Amino acid sequence: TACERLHVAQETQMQLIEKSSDKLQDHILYWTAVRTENTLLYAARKKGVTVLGHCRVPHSVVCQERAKQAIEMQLSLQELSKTEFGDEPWSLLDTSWDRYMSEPKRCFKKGARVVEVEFDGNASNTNWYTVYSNLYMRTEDGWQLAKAGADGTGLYYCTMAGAGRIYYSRFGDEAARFSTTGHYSVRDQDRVYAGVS
Repeated sequence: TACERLHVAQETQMQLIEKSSDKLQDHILYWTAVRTENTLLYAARKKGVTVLGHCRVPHSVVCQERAKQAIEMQLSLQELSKTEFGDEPWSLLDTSWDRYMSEPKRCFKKGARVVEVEFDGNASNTNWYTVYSNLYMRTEDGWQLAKAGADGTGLYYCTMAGAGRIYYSRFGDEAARFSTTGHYSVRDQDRVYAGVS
């Protein structure tokens, strides 16, 4: 049974990845499959199984972490499907671990654009940051929408829990990291901001 189920997990993944679904149901299924695969492989290592089928089994610490990662993704998305946002189009990329974990950590986000920070006046010292216009956050009152954006101070987001912008990344601090003057300017699209840490 362990092998059969393992194949089902792996087959579900490879197949879904080729689909590129809009349905959130499918992305829950994807992570369920990853969770299954890695848990089974974890259990196999803890019995001293080094090869299953004719496939080396990854070290338990690798299986465990991927299982943990898939667990969080799965339940998070299962919680999401139960809200108003669960009806929207959701992609594999919107549903990626890398998306979830990028800035700000541990929330879902879609609607991307790039922001260009230039330091010191040097065109050569230009960084690109990704703002996501929509953020989907787990809070004590459950999941709810937040809207992010950029300004001369940093990248921020706006929830209706407080009349204010909550910055998660500050350009002045980036200017400290990467610049030699403190001076930076911030191109959005048709907007340039300028600041000094």
